[PDB]
This record gives sequence, C-alpha cells and structure tokens, in this order.
Amino acid sequence: DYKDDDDKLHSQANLMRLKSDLFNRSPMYPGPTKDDPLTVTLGFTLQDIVKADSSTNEVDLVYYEQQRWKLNSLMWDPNEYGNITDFRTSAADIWTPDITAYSSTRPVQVLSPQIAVVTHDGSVMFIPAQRLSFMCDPTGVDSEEGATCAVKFGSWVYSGFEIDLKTDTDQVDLSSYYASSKYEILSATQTRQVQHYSCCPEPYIDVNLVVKFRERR
Amino acid sequence: DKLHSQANLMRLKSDLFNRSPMYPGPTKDDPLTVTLGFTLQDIVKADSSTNEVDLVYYEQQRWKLNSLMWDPNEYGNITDFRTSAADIWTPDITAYSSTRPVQVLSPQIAVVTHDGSVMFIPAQRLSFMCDPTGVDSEEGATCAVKFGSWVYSGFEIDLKTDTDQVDLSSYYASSKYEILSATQTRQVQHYSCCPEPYIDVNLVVKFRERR
Amino acid sequence: DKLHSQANLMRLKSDLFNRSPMYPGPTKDDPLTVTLGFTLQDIVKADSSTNEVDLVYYEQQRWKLNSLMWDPNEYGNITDFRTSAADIWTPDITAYSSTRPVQVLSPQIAVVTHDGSVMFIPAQRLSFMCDPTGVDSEEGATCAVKFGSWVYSGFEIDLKTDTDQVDLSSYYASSKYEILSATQTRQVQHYSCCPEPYIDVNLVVKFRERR
Amino acid sequence: DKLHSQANLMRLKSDLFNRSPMYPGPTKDDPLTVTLGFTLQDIVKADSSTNEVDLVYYEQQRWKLNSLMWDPNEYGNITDFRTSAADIWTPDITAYSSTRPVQVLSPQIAVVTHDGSVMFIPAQRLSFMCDPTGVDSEEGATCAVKFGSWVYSGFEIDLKTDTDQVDLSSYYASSKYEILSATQTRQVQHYSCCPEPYIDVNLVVKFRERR
Amino acid sequence: DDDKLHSQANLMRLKSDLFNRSPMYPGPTKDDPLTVTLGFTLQDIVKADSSTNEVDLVYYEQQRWKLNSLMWDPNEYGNITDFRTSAADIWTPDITAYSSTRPVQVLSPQIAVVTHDGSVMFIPAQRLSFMCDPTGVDSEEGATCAVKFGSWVYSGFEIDLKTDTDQVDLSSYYASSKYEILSATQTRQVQHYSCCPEPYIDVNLVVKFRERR
Ligand SMILES: Nc1nc(Cl)cc(N(Cc2cccnc2)Cc2cccnc2)n1
Ligand SMILES: Nc1nc(Cl)cc(N(Cc2cccnc2)Cc2cccnc2)n1
Ligand SMILES: Nc1nc(Cl)cc(N(Cc2cccnc2)Cc2cccnc2)n1
Ligand SMILES: Nc1nc(Cl)cc(N(Cc2cccnc2)Cc2cccnc2)n1
Ligand SMILES: Nc1nc(Cl)cc(N(Cc2cccnc2)Cc2cccnc2)n1
Repeated sequence: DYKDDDDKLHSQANLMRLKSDLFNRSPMYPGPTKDDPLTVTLGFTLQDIVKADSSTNEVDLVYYEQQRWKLNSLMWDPNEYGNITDFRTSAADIWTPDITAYSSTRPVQVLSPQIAVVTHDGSVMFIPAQRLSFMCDPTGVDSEEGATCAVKFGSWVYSGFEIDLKTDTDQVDLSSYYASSKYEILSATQTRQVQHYSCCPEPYIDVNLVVKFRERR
Repeated sequence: DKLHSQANLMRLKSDLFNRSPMYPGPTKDDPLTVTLGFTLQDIVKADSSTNEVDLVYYEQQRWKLNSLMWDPNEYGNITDFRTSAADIWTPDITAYSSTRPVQVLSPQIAVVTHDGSVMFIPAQRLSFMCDPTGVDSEEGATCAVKFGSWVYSGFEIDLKTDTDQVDLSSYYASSKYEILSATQTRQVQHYSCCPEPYIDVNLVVKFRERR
Repeated sequence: DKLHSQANLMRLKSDLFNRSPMYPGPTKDDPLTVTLGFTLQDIVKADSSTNEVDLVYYEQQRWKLNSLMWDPNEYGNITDFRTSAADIWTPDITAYSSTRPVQVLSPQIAVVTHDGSVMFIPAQRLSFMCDPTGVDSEEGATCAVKFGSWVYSGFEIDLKTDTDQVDLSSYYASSKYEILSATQTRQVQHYSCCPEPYIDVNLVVKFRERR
Repeated sequence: DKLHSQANLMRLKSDLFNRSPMYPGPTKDDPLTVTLGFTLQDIVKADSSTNEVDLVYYEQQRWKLNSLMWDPNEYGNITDFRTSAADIWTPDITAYSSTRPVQVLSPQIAVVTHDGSVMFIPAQRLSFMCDPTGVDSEEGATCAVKFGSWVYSGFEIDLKTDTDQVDLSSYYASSKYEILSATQTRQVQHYSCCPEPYIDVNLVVKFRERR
Repeated sequence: DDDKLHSQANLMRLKSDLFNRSPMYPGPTKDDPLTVTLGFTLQDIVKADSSTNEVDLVYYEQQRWKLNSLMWDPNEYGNITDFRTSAADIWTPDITAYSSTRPVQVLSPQIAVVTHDGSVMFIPAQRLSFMCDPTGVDSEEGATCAVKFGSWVYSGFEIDLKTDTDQVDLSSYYASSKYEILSATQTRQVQHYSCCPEPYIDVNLVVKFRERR
C-alpha cells in the first residue's frame, strides 16, 4: 500500500503543478478580441416556473444554464501530468463569459457553487443554476394554449465581433422539469438570433428563450 | 498570431492600469464631462400605499480621460477593450430620490476606446419617490427623478445629454404601464451661499395603465 | 499641467494615507466632536401592525482631525479632495432604535479639506420603532429616534448640531405623509449600564396622512 | 503550560496549513467519500401558490484526509481543533431543487480531528420545490429534495449516510407542521450522455398541518 | 498638542504590539478553556407571525470574556487603560441562536472595547427571527417562547457560559411596542447528548409576552 499511498501523493502534486503552470505562472486570459473571436455554446435545462405575477408582469424561473467554450491557453498534454484529463476550479481562477438576461427585473440569484470544469483540450464547462425574474405577461396562463413569454440572453459588453453564441439544439432540456410545478410546460425553445441595431455597426447576438406554459389542472 | 494579439492587449492594459496607476478622479483643474442617456425598459410596479414606483432601465454613461488614450499602431491596431469597472475610475452618478438601494442587473464591465473614452452602461432596477395618482385616467400620472454626482460639483464634473428624449425603443410592450412621454433634461442649480453650481439630469416620465 | 495637478493629488493622498499610519479613533485624552444635521426627504411607510416607520434622509456628518491637514502650497494649491470613505476613519453613528439594518442610498465618498475638516453625507433608508397611532388625525402622530456612537461615550465623542431644525427643504411634496415638525436636539444621556455619559442627537418627527 | 497549550495549537495549524501542501480537492486517482446526515428542525412555511416549502435543518458533513492527520504526541496531546471553513477544503454539497439561495444560520467553522477527519455542520434555511397538496389531511403531503456535489461525479466524490433515518430529535414541537416521516437515502444514477455515475442523498419528508 | 500626538503614537504602538507582534489567538482549548459572559437587553418584539410560527426580536447581546494575550501594563504605553477596535482584529466567540429561522441581521457597528486586564466587551445589536408559537398572545396569559444561545462549535470543555443575572434587562424595552413583556429570563443550562461525550452549555432566553392593550 506504500506504493498506493505514494501514487495518491503524486497525483496531488501533479494537479497542483498543472494548476501552477496554467495560472500563477501564465497570464490571466484577457478575454476575446476582434481578431480572436470566441464562440460560447449555451443550453438551458428548465427546472421550474415558480411564480407568475399578473400584477407586475414578472415571471420567476429556475434553470441550469450550460456554458461551454474552449481556449488554447487552457490546453495541456495529459502525459505531462500523470494522465490528468480534467480538473475542477473556482470560476474566479479563469475568465468566464458575461452572459446576461436582457430583460430581468431583479438580480439573478445563484443557486449552485461557482466552480467550472476544465478539460485538457482547453474546453471549459460552467453551469450556473439560477433563479430569474423577467418581464413576462402571463395572461392566457389560465387557458388551454396558456401564456407565451420570451427572454434573451447574451454578452453585455462584447458584440458579435468578439463573442459568438451557438446552441447544440433549439429544444430546451425539460427532462428535469418539476412534475408538480404550479405550471406545466407546453414548449420551451432556445434560438440563436443575430441583430443589427440602428446606432452601431457591430452585429449583436443572443439566444432567445421562449416558454409556453399554463396552469396545471 | 493568437498569442501576439493576446500579448498586445495585455501589454496595453499593463501600460495603462499601473504605469501612472489609479486615476484620482476629476478636480477643478482637471474637470471632466459625463454624458448620460437613459433607455427605459419597464415600469414594473406602482405602489400608491407608499408612493414608490419601480423602474427598470439601462443607464448609459460616457466620459473621456487623456490618461486612457493610446495609439492603436503601438499595440497591434487594438482600437478598444473591455475591462472590469473596478479597474478604472467610475463616476458616482446617483438617483437623488431613490427609496431603496439600486439593484444592478448587468455585469460591471466597461468598454474603453483608444481615444480615451469610456462607455459604462449599468442596467438597474430603481425604487423612487412617485405618486401614481391619476395613472388610471386618460391624463396618466407624472413622476420625476434627478440623477447626478453625489460628491462632485459642476466645477469638477459637468453633465450632458445627447438628446432630451429617453430611448423608448426597448420599452416592454406588454408592461402593465404604457409610456406617454419620457424626457431626460440637464438642469443647473445655483446657490447664493456656495459658489459652485450643481448639475443634474432630470428624468421625467408620464405613464398610464393599459386600455 | 493637467498632468501635474494629478501627480500633486496622488502625492498628497499618498503622503496622508501611506506616509503616515491611520487615525486610531478618538480617546479620552484626544476627544472628538462630530456635528450632525438631518435632511429629511420622505416618510415612505408607517406599519401599524408592527410599529415600524421607514424614513429616507441625508445625514450630514462633520469633524476635524489635525492628522488630515496640509499646506496647499506644497501640493499645487489643492485645497480639498474627494476620497473613498474606506481610506479614512469615520464615526460609528448609529440609530439606537432601528429594527433593520440601514440601507445606504449614496456612494461612500467623503470630502476632506486642507484644514483637516471632513464632510461625509450618507443617504439612508431607516426602519425604526414608532407607534403611528393618530397618523390619520389632524394632530398627527409623533415618533422619535436617537443617533449617537455605539462604542464611544461622551468622553471620547461629543455631538453637536448647527440648529435644532431638521432641514425640510427637500421633503417630498407628494409623500403619503406631511411633516408637521421635525427637530434634532443634542441630549446628554445616562444609562444604568454605564458610569460614563452617552451623547445622542434625538430626531423627533410629527407627521400625518396627507389631505 | 497554558501559553504552551496555545503555542502547540498554533504550531499544529501552522504545520498543517501555512507549510505542508494543501489538498487540491478529490480526483479520480484520489477519490473522497463524504458522509451526509440531516437533523430536521422546522418546516417553516408551505406556499401552495408557488409550490415551495421552507425547511430549517442542520446538515452534517463528514470526510477524511491524510493531509490533515497528525500525532497528538508531537503537539501536547491536542486531539482536535476548530478552524474556519475557509482554511480548508470543503465539499460543494448542493440542493438540486432549491428555488432560492440557501441561507446559512450557523458560523462557518469546522472541527478537525487528529485522524484527519473533518466535521462541518451548517444550519440552513432552504426553499425548494414541493407541492404541499394534502397537507391539510390525515395522509399529509410528501416532498423530496436531492443533495450532492454540483461539479464532482461519483468518480471523485462518493456519498454515504450513517443512517437512512432523519434525526427528528430537535424538530420544533410547536411547528405549524407535524412530521410523519423523514428519510435520507443514497442514490446512484446515470444519464445517457455520460458514463460517470451520479450520486445524491435523497431527503424525503412526509408532513401535515398540526392538530 | 504634541501630547495628543504622543498619546496617538502610544495607542498605535500598543495595538501593533498586541496584534501584529503576537500571532492571533487560535481560540480556547480543553487545557485553556474560556468563560463567556452573556446578557441580553430586550428592546422590541417587532412581529409575531402565527401563519409560520416565527417571532422577530430586536435586542442587544452583551458578550464579555478575558484573554491573557490581550493584557498590557498601561505604564509601558502612556497609561492607556483601554481602546476600541474593529471586531475583525481579534477573536470573537461564535455565539449562536439555536432555533433562528433566518440569518441574524446586525444593527450595530462591529467594534469592541478591550481593557488592559485582557478583558473584552462586545455588544452586537440584532434582529432575530426564531421558532415561536404566538398562540395565546391575544389573551391575559399571553404567549411563551424560548430560544437557546451558545457556541456552535465549542463544547463545555472549551467554552463555558455565564450570566450575571437571570433577569433579562427590560429598561430599554420599547414602551409603544405592539407587544408587552410579562417576563423575560436568561438562564445557563447544561445538556449532554447521546451522540457525543462532552457536555454542552447554552443560555436559554424565555420570554412571556402579550398584545398590548
Ligand atoms: N450602446 C449601447 N446602448 C445600450 Cl442602451 C446598451 C448597450 N449594450 C451594453 C454595453 C455596455 C457597455 C459598453 N457597450 C455596450 C449592449 C447590449 C444591450 C442590450 C442588448 N444587447 C446588447 N450598448
Ligand atoms: N452640503 C451638503 N448638504 C447636503 Cl444635504 C448634501 C450635500 N451633497 C449631496 C448632494 C445632494 C443633492 C444634490 N447634490 C448633492 C454633497 C456632498 C456629499 C458628500 C459630501 N460632501 C458634499 N452637500
Ligand atoms: N454596557 C453596555 N450595555 C449595553 Cl446594553 C449597551 C452598551 N453600549 C451601546 C449603547 C450605547 C448608548 C445607547 N445605546 C446603546 C455601549 C458599548 C460599550 C462597549 C461595546 N459596545 C457598546 N454598553
Ligand atoms: N455532532 C453534532 N451534530 C449536530 Cl446535528 C450538531 C452539532 N453541533 C453542536 C450543537 C449544539 C447545540 C445545538 N445544535 C448544535 C455543532 C457542530 C458543528 C461542527 C462540528 N461539531 C459540532 N454537533
Ligand atoms: N452536463 C451537465 N448538464 C447539466 Cl444541466 C448539469 C450538470 N451538472 C449539475 C448536476 C445536476 C443534477 C445532478 N447532478 C449534477 C454537473 C456539472 C456542473 C458544472 C460543471 N460540469 C458539470 N452537468
């Protein structure tokens, strides 16, 4: 078991060394630039429509927001570090995209630890669970066809020149939706949109989350 | 080339942010102008039991510092960059009649351009003093809130708007409240006692329930 | 030259904050007088099910430290500056009958003058203990709340007001509550807990539902 | 020998922390088993308008690390100590179906024992998804919530319970809700995407309006 | 005035000698146990929620303890007998309500008073929601509720508690509160658990109150 004990100690030293090599010894990645655009993949896992407030036209959602991207500055050779193929790290240690809901009515509440997973190909996976209030008229929610609301997500400060967005699919993952929610989901889609606004020449990109729902009976 | 671009940005940031480090803010001898513009998104609620109304808007702030200027050719034709608002000086623009601390809805990041201008656009939810009486009539109700520096007079920070028309192109079409008009107007207030003039931007909103 | 004003400002602040260790707070040997003045902006809410009332006001704080003074001639004739409240010592002025933590409505920035004078004016929303019984009568209701240091007795911190009249000139004219009177009065208190006198400023507000 | 008791404790912590390499968290090579146990104190509220229920409980977490071991003999027979949760690694245990961020009710301090085991017990108020339909009947309502690592799969973190019976010995005897049963059960599952198994502890509560 | 400058320099020298010169106190231990004195000053019962059985109290919680590592001879420091310091600069006890339902909200500055004998006084003002059935509050007999306070992580072998009296101080109780106080006591308690070997100490705050008439 001495050998086993030693192998454990070595794997610890190797993880600490990989983290030293990527961070502490190398620059904090400054973010994407026009010559060097970054694509961030987004996908939503809708867990619950908690509340629909017809007195203020706000609706509260809980969901997991999957964010994926990939950087060269986060790559490593797993054979240089004892076959370490990935690691968990505090979101504070790396750059993360400023993905923002554009029509929230209260600051998002974070429901999960701010830790991401980094893989040897340099891909990052960060999945914040969130409670969000957003502008939404729930009239029709007490009808067969229910209510329809939409909310757009995207970078706040990086245009389409610097950050692009994609989805893997336009279907929101509903396999974890709360079976006894006050509201049943009729459909939920997530769709990339590209936009040009009157002012600027930068194209603007978002993912539009559209939810159709009604009072469960 | 990727590493080169990345290197250029990091070199610029280094030159700017610590070589002659944190900017001490404006003074009478080195004053500054902040341009303000509002993009009104939603009147979320009106409480006539307390005379508070809740607004959601984007507040566009713009200013310019010589200490933020650079030549793009010296840094790989980098014309701009994004940085955390805590890495730079920011103006203390404040609503003068809020009743609750402002809630911030957008990342605290700004865009700096090679000519030394900064654009910082905090999205905000604000509760402020407002009597909604009449909001359910044809005339609607009218409320106003002033914005400006808390600690700097007009001798250190001037305020400006590009237009006195609030941007309503993003106003929530299914809001409980419709906008009849919204203006943003520079005001100057002088006082006999103190020789410094005080500057604000008055946001005036006229609004009504739907019909 | 604009450059040189900046260098001068940064150097003054480095001399005052770095080229000397901070002010340790007042002592019995070196007591401190703080002047307080209230600018009452709004009575927002009066909850008769809980006997709490919510106020919005500006609280003016003034004091003076020999350790903050300088000769304007050594520093390009800079006579004053703005600085973050965290850079200097600030008095721990506390509402004695609050029922919730004070909510801060203004930026935490103070103004320091070359004579050692500091002016700090936090805007605050406060819930405090108050029976609003009679608020819906001509006579109105009456409430009070004391402000003073939490940890310094009158031997270390003394309080003053410039007047006994709360500044009502910015009071919100469409508030649900009209102010009948508002006074601020220094009091010398003896508490059974402690052999040292404690000083407060007592804010008394008389108000009623509006006509 | 009390100054010596003190000096020994300081050395131990200095030895373990500000010296020896600290744990970088568990890996597929060096996995960690975390024991969870719940002490249910109160069901505060059941909201049938939103299907949320608020619980107050103590969450017992226990794990063991070689890098936290020591021989009490080298340290004045110190067998355990208390230290801030921020000095050591702690597991990211998370309710999978909360609807608000958890509110912590107890200080963030852990107990570490010479065998390298750590005991951390945060008291929490949790809102989670729960349909309380039937709570006003004899059969009562049943709700469940899963707890597990957010970012570590079963390959890095395994979970266990010491018992499948929730500790009810501190349940508030005058709660609006009576507990009919509460269990805590380890579960394993996979998702068609991934080969790594996922481990949680499922907290199942049956409760009804008290009579 | 040079005298004032000199006192200030002594106070700074003391604080630096006490802290940044002596490695922060690691907390009490089996061999170095500590006694914490607790007293409550009840200011208000703000709210009694009968739909959730939560009651909200506003009170000052007095805490006192003494450490050898904080003592000094005034004669070596310009006869300073005491000073005020941020509560972050020193160890403070982890005194906790055992049946709160919301995190405590702090109403006073986090600053304590240390005196040359090594003793410390820290008095945080707090609003607390805790588990309490206010049934009977609108009657002559009133309602009775209780809430324990004690260390969360130290047992009786490391932290003992004491009260100077078993009567809660009511002299600052708000005279126009919705609720009047029939009685309020604060009593040291020793408990043992089956889970654990060591005995546990708390102070039990019992309050009897009713709707004011
Ligand atoms: N000129 C402009 N106006 C507005 Cl009112 C918002 C906006 N932003 C945020 C922003 C923040 C800092 C610097 N540049 C841009 C981008 C945006 C906002 C909303 C939806 N899509 C993009 N840009
Ligand atoms: N003498 C004085 N009195 C007051 Cl009641 C406020 C004040 N202000 C705040 C203010 C308020 C409204 C509009 N513009 C500015 C300026 C200020 C703030 C902080 C420190 N010094 C001056 N200065
Ligand atoms: N002995 C003692 N007991 C109490 Cl119940 C409060 C107290 N205070 C706070 C106070 C001061 C004036 C008016 N209301 C409250 C002074 C103090 C002393 C030492 C540490 N912190 C506060 N000191
Ligand atoms: N074994 C154990 N289990 C529990 Cl359910 C709680 C606990 N306590 C003590 C305690 C004392 C009085 C009231 N509630 C809790 C807190 C604790 C925290 C961290 C390590 N050890 C004990 N210790
Ligand atoms: N692919 C993926 N997608 C989602 Cl929608 C969540 C997720 N989780 C969270 C989770 C949720 C429920 C039960 N166990 C774990 C794991 C995770 C979180 C952060 C980074 N990488 C993986 N991983």
